[PDB]
Amino acid sequence: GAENSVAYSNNSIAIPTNFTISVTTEILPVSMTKTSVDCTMYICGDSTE
Amino acid sequence: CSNLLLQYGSFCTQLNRALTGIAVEQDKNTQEVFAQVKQIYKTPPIKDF
Amino acid sequence: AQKFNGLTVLPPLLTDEMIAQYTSALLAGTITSGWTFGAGPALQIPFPMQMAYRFNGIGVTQNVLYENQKLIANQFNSAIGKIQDSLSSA
Amino acid sequence: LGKLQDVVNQNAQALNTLVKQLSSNFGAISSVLNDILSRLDPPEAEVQIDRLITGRLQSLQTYVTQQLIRAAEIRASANLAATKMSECVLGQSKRVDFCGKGYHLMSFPQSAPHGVVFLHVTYVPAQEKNFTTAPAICHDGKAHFPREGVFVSNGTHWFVTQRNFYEPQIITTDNTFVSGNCDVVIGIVNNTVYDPLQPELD
Ligand SMILES: *[C@@H]1O[C@H](CO)[C@@H](O[C@@H]2O[C@H](CO)[C@@H](O)[C@H](O)[C@H]2NC(C)=O)[C@H](O)[C@H]1NC(C)=O
Ligand SMILES: *[C@@H]1O[C@H](CO)[C@@H](O[C@@H]2O[C@H](CO)[C@@H](O)[C@H](O)[C@H]2NC(C)=O)[C@H](O)[C@H]1NC(C)=O
Ligand SMILES: *[C@@H]1O[C@H](CO)[C@@H](O[C@@H]2O[C@H](CO)[C@@H](O)[C@H](O)[C@H]2NC(C)=O)[C@H](O)[C@H]1NC(C)=O
Ligand SMILES: *[C@@H]1O[C@H](CO)[C@@H](O)[C@H](O)[C@H]1NC(C)=O
Ligand SMILES: *[C@@H]1O[C@H](CO)[C@@H](O)[C@H](O)[C@H]1NC(C)=O
Repeated sequence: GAENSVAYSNNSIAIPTNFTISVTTEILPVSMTKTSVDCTMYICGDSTE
Repeated sequence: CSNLLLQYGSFCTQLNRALTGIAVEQDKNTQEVFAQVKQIYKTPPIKDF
Repeated sequence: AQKFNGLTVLPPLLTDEMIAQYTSALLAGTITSGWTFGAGPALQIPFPMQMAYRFNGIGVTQNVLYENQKLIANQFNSAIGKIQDSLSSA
Repeated sequence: LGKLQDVVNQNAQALNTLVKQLSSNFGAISSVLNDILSRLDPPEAEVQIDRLITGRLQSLQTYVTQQLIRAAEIRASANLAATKMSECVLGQSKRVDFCGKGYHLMSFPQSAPHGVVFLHVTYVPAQEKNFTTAPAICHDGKAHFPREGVFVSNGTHWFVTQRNFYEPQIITTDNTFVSGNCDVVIGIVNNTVYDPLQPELD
């Protein structure tokens, strides 16, 4: 990060005088594709054996 | 031994991809905990708190 | 070791020195700014004012810290000594 | 979008790997089970069929385990998203750095394909000014402490302003309370209190 130092004193304070309304984007997945797998069609083809 | 491994190369692909995902998740875990701030704040030389 | 059989160990992206630097930066921010640096630009504040600010968050009026600041500081130092001694004793 | 793309690409590549598993012989003499049946008798080609069965079972079991782990991760992410909705969206959350970087006000959920996004509205300060502060004010031997603000000075006089905005106000009784004597705080300053009841009683 940026190497910066904060001026610290026992009788020094910083009171903000202005503000900026910011919007932060967060991406969260909640679901995935629902797949169904059966052995008889996957493991076997068209053979009874 | 390698010639018979082409019959199971897909399995090796899944294993290698799973280990790579585990490693990159382990790398990403440290960034989500310690890298909360993007500015390195220096400790002031005055220790009178 | 455990690397002779192809079981290579990947080094971490962040070394212990960088993790220590991050922890020291967070410590400096939390003693010199409180919570302003965690939600915006860092704002300087005295530590007794920040301690009274934490006191106001738990329903205790801030007038009680400055009356017995030495007592609370001594209790904090003794607690730090106690945790340091307990961690040395896994 | 990285989070929403991984959950689709991983499933697609798992399906592709499942398809690719049927193109391997698993040590047998053929990949398709029809070829060995057409070229060899079923009493003799039983061991190749069983080897193919074991290989397909192993591949399906590995796919099921991978899908179960992915479903557990999706369940954890969905629980996190539900908590984020119920806290940041359906009200204002006091948890700092949970609904975005800054002081959270509200959030606006939006529909996403196989996911959800949150448009958090934060409150970050922009410009700050250095001020000289004092934790208490000694008026007449009674130490005055601010109720919700903090004492600040611009060099000549003193004011009291709130924590997240600079709104200077005259030091009065209505926003300060007394407690004990004056010789109890290590750092105190001398000043005067308005006491706005005194000019009105005349
Ligand atoms: C707080 O910051 C905002 C954002 O910069 C300031 O609004 C700007 O003010 C200047 C001059 O008054 C205008 O030229 C800009 O167009 C304004 N921008 C916006 C987005 O409105 C505002 O003046 C600042 N307030 C104080 C007290 O400094
Ligand atoms: C510090 O604040 C005080 C109080 O507002 C300032 O004093 C006033 O300044 C205005 C600006 O010209 C004058 O109109 C008033 O008559 C002043 N009042 C008194 C009681 O002096 C003072 O100027 C400020 N100082 C600085 C350096 O900003
Ligand atoms: C703040 O006010 C107090 C009391 O008004 C001052 O304490 C007095 O200091 C003088 C000399 O410094 C002594 O002669 C008095 O006996 C003290 N009185 C009391 C009640 O302690 C104090 O000095 C003032 N501080 C500043 C910085 O002016
Ligand atoms: C206020 O002044 C101090 C020194 O007097 C300085 O270190 C600090 O950066 C200043 N703060 C601002 C916001 O300018
Ligand atoms: C602040 O600390 C300095 C350095 O120790 C000291 O000289 C000064 O008196 C202190 N001020 C207060 C109000 O405690």
